[PDB]
Amino acid sequence: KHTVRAAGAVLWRDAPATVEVAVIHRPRYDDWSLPKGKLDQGETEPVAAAREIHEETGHTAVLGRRLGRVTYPIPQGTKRVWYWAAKSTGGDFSPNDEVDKLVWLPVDAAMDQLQYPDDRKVLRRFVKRPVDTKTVLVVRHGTAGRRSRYKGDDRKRPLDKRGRAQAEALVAQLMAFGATTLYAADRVRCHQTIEPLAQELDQLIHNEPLLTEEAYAADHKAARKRLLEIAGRPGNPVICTQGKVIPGLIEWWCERAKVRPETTGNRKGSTWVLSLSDGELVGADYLSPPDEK
Ligand SMILES: Nc1ncnc2c1ncn2[C@@H]1O[C@H](COP(=O)(O)OP(=O)(O)OP(=O)(O)O)[C@@H](O)[C@H]1O
Ligand SMILES: Nc1ncnc2c1ncn2[C@@H]1O[C@H](COP(=O)(O)OP(=O)(O)OP(=O)(O)O)[C@@H](O)[C@H]1O
Ligand SMILES: [Mg+2]
Repeated sequence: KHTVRAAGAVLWRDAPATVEVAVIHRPRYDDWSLPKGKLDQGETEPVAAAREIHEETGHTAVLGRRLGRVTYPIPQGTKRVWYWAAKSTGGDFSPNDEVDKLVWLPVDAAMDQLQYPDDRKVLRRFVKRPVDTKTVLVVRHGTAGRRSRYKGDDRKRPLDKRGRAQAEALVAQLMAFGATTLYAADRVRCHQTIEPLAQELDQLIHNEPLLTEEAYAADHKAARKRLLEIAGRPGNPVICTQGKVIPGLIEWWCERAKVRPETTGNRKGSTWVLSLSDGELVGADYLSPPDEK
């Protein structure tokens, strides 16, 4: 009944399924499995997955597509593990008492090495779609108090204390996907959400008047074409906008690409990870706000 939250990865490298994936052995359990671990206080699942990859395998990585959820019973209640595809960006494994072996295997061989049926289902998802993906990160701005009850939008209303903390927490989450470039709708609260990331990257935030609530309602087509324009540029863009805009854009793109999101939501501080392969949408993964389950 109590849930223990964890995250892990299919860590891959170049040798389509030409790639090799990492499978680890743990002496405590005598098991062969995918790297994973429990979320620390304040972490979200992507942050934990990236950290655990580095701690268990020695590799840095960039997360891509989400690969589903595993649950199993434990004395504490239920363990829940979300998985990501993760491209290695280098490193070296050193055997130790917690993880004593790491093998790099083609997917078919890794399938045989993995002992847990639900790890094998994660690996089957991994191979269903391309893995060398670029990433568009669509973020609903953080909490920013409430609009006045007179009909309309407020341009300058800032994040509240909670929302500032969400913005700070988003840095590690968005970095986990290799965010490179920053865009925000023409509202203060949208810029403030990604300001911490902007400081981390030392990047400017490109202002997007076409992506506000009012602009989307006046001209949804221009908003859609702007999203595609941004997505088409080199790098992995973060686009921070508003609640009336995101569901429509995501639904539209998923529908025309025939992509099924495994989770849905639209909470302030949430992120949609849109995975692209040669311009085609291949994944749409809704991440909860950093301070919500
Ligand atoms: N995918 C799985 N399906 C079913 N049982 C599993 C799975 N992974 C591990 N187990 C079992 O559950 C028990 C706890 O293993 P688990 O990997 O959750 O422990 P842990 O030490 O808390 O690891 P972690 O730090 O990776 O979260 C072990 O006996 C293990 O064999
Ligand atoms: N005065 C208002 N006029 C029009 N819509 C409103 C008004 N107040 C609330 N809403 C609706 O409620 C939603 C949430 O409003 P709230 O004031 O909680 O947050 P918000 O910071 O404005 O959110 P967002 O920028 O994502 O729209 C809005 O997206 C809008 O749909
Ligand atoms: Mg572990």
